[PDB]
Amino acid sequence: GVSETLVENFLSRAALVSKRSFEYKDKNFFKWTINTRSFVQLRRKLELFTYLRFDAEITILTTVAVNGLPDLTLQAMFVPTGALTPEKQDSFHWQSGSNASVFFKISDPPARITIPFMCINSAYSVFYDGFAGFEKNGLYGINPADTIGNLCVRIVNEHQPVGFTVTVRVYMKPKHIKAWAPRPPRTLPYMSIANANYK
Amino acid sequence: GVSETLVENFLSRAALVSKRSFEYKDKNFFKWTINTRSFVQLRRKLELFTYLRFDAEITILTTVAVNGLPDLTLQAMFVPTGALTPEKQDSFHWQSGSNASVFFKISDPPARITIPFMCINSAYSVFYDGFAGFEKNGLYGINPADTIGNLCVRIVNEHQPVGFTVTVRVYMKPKHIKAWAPRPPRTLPYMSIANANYK
Amino acid sequence: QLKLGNSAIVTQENYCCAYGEWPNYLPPTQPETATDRFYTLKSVKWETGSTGWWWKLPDALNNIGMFGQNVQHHYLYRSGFLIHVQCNATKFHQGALLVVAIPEHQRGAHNTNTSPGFDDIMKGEEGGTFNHPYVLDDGTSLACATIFPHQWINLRTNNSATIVLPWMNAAPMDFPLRHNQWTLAIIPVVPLGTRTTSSMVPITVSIAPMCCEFNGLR
Amino acid sequence: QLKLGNSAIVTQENYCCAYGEWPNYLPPTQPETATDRFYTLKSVKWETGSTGWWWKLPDALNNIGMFGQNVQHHYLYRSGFLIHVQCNATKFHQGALLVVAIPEHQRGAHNTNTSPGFDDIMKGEEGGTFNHPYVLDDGTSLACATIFPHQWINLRTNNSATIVLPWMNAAPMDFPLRHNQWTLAIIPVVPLGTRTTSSMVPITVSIAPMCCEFNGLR
Amino acid sequence: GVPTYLLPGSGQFLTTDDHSSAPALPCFNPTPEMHIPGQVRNMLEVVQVESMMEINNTESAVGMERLKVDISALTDVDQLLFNIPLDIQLDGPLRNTLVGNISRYYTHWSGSLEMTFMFCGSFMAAGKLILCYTPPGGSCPTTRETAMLGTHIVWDFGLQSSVTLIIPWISGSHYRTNANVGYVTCFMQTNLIVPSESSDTCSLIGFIAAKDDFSLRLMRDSPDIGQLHAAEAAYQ
Amino acid sequence: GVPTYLLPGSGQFLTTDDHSSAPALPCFNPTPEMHIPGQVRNMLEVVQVE
Amino acid sequence: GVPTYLLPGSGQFLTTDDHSSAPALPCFNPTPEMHIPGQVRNMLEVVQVE
Amino acid sequence: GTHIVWDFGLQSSVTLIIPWISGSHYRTNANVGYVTCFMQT
Repeated sequence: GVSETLVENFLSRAALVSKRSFEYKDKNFFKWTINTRSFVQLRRKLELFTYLRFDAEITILTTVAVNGLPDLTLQAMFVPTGALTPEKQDSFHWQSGSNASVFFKISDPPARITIPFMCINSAYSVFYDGFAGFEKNGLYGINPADTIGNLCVRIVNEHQPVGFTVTVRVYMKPKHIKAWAPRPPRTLPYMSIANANYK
Repeated sequence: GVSETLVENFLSRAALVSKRSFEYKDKNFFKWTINTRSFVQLRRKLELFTYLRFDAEITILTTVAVNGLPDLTLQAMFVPTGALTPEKQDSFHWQSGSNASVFFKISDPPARITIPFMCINSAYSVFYDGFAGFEKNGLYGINPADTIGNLCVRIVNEHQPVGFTVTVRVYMKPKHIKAWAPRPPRTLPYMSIANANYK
Repeated sequence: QLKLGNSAIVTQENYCCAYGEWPNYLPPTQPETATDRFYTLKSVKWETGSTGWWWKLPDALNNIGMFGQNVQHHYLYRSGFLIHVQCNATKFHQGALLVVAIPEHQRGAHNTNTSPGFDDIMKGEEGGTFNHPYVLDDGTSLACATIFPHQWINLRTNNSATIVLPWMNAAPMDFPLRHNQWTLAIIPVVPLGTRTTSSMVPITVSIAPMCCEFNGLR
Repeated sequence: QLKLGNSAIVTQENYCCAYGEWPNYLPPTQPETATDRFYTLKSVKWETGSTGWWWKLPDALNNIGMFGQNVQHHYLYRSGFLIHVQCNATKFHQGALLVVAIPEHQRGAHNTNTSPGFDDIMKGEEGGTFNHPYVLDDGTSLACATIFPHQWINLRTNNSATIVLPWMNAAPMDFPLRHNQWTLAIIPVVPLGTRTTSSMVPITVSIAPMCCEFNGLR
Repeated sequence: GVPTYLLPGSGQFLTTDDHSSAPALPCFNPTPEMHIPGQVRNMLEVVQVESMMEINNTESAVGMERLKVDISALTDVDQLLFNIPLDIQLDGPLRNTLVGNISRYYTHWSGSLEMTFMFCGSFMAAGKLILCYTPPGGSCPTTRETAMLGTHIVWDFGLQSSVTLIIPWISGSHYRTNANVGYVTCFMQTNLIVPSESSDTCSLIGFIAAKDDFSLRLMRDSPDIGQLHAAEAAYQ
Repeated sequence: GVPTYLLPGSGQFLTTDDHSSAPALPCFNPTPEMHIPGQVRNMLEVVQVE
Repeated sequence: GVPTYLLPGSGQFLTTDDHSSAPALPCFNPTPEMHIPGQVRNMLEVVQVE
Repeated sequence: GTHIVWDFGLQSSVTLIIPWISGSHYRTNANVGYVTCFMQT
């Protein structure tokens, strides 16, 4: 039983990290800034450590419901750090080749991409005891190198005369987890996703 | 013909173990506490022995009928012993990563998971000549370690304007069956799934 | 002669190693001369119309002696048993006992949906009595009850039966106060009979816990 | 005696190599006798009702001496630390310090959603004070804070604690003016106590930057 | 071509699978692995680190008053100090420890614990305590003479101000809803003897670590956290 | 890639099949096999008892 | 046949993939590789020019 | 205590070894124990 307590076996678990329902007739898509700070259950597992080095295995699961279910084609373009995120459903950045788009359907098995380790440094600073900006307006606890990127998902199809809600569940499973410098488990509840405020 | 009488060949048979039709518009899902005591045909085969050690190979088979058949996405999250079971279709426990969810569709081939051997002890006490609770209110014949878990199945989709019944057939096929201490076959009919009362 | 510890039995008229397993220790304290002794139970008045008797183990020995102390003071137990049942009849009594040791004998009540309580299961030194011995009081069949370890006391042939029970659990150690592994079931298949008297042949049960282990002393 | 560079400490009453790592150089300029010296901070007045003190590193040493010059003139730094905390009490004071060195101690404000500013984090030579030391001012637990490198100053037993911090970063070199790797957190778990006076036991913190590297001189 | 057929369980997203998937950015070399100190390869290394118990399990103990037990002239000759119900699962003295927060991610825990009680009085302060490991099964000792019978160790505090108290094998969630797997009680043995300059009130810090045989399995979610401001800023 | 084609009998749930399927809880070590007395490997051993 | 099952990420067009696909005109021999001067194998060779 | 359940089929006689006593070592010799026999069946 000493092998289930491996940090590989402790953290590599495809937990839900993003869930947003967008209508179709953010305007009719959604972008999700890839952080581990979204849900309180995976965050407290990852706030057990200080430095993490993991490849995320993002599995985009798209459901659909009207108001016959249509068979759509979706795009799940991953906008990395530095590249620009789309502001519209039909913007030019969806056509950008150098971003890692993946084209899938609702009726397919869920799309699955392995986002690599994309920090500038050798590990993700889960807790950063510093400041990003070089002035005093820079936010605390935000490493400039911690940014995974942006997962931008739209419907490739044109406008259809049916109005229908598209709910997208994004499942992240960290891979090849190397973890450094364990921390105490956080006992008090969270107050924001940006910082470690307590009540 | 001495090989078909092997206990591996005698018990590894994907018999129906659960069948519940839930509506969609337990409230609009179903959980099934995984026991072998459900149907009288597989139970009498497994009450031939005292101690069983089997991996269950659960095959969730979902049909659908209205009142065009919609193409839904289902979840078949296995809640083990100790973890919490959902009480609603949209509860937080469906999003819990550490539970073994599997996401499948109606139009796919049936979802199939191999639940491992999950007793605390070295075999499942099919008949437990003891008491679970430490007071005299504890029930007889219920091993605290015999609990497989809970198979909780919902429809991942949001509300759809059609009203339709979803019938789910769960097929369990024990695997790697090691069986100890055979018993007489039960001749009198059952009276309850919890105990061995006779009439 | 069966002498274990201080209690001896000078038995005067054949082991059944139950499932072929001789009881050994766990590969904990090991009382080897304090508890390894024949806790001879009370002899049961076997008339003609007697249905049977059952002693769940170690429920039969939770109140008796050094093993009875080491149940109500320790927390877990690991111990095989050696049951010597002797049914001392003359050459004029007839009958047949299925002295069968049923592992995990989850009993069932008759004609109700309610499970049997603590009072209906954990009898102790007084033992139990089969309400319906044809179905072993668990809905099964007495006719197939020889699948368990058993010896026959056919009073034509023998008066005794010796069953050597191993540690029969999925767990390595278990509760003595809650769980009962075995069940010595003595069921008269062919009832007692003699014309001159409605006779009695008392059936002496002597249960020696072999290779006792214990843990958790309070 | 702890003599590094020109500053010496004649300490008169046990290393904790933090995460088992002795600080080495990067496999840049290397000031080996200019900065590798004990920048003894101001001793803190430890009363009974004191909650704790925290010194973020190298924020505590950005204004002090040759290391303070080489922060405000260079751009990157690579330097382990050697913190010698000494809490000079008599044989009549009682108490216990968790002298713990927390890497990447991202603090949290109490009862607001606003992040802590530059003023609430980058204190310097004056150091900080735990507003809620039971939760380390980051929502975690003091009870589990021994998962970090730490030594106990139990005034019954010892008055000193020596923690040898390595280079703790994902990056090979980082900002001294913006980023603070470690945080020397001294928290009195058992408070100070003596009946005759509401006494003070001043806690001297001496932080020697081991194996300084620097780059980017303007 | 290669004649194939789809099995049941095809096109399913099983969340606990381990399949090599297509990387989003191939031919992208990440930052190389630098030797960062203190790699945790195994969560048992987090658990085996000692961590303070909340051995003041009384009412109106707010914050850091839970981590210490005041002993003084108020404590009688053989009265009581604390009992520690060995319930990693339940809300007690072991809930907010490293052994009691990592093992709330895991259902079955099976191994030897290791308590450590550090005395935090003055150097002149002498006196005896009596630490009593109590197994699972019966009543908790209320008098000191009842505590004389089980496992235990009379602890004077002169030279040795710390006691390693090896709790034996437990196997944890093996008996039942984890109710009670025993106690560690401490009574006053003699009295607390401080001079006229030391404080009349001393204190005890209790640690707990798991030993190297501590095993853990069947991962679940922790019930500790549960319910954010600017939570939708990731979608903005 | 590997050029494949679906046979007849694809995507069927045949109840008597024996195919290795994806375990729900991998990297979960079950309770080890302890020597419980009286293992029945073969149902003829049940039948040959009188 | 060979018993297979579809993974997640099946039937997706990931734009950065590298899979050998069916050529539109097989058994068509292109123009052979002639030594044209100044092959750039690596974009750093473009950058290192002043 | 010490004892031995004695059926009477074949063995109609029981040697019962009383252990070491030392006799007039405890006190007027009052009571140095008993050998009791009850009915079993």
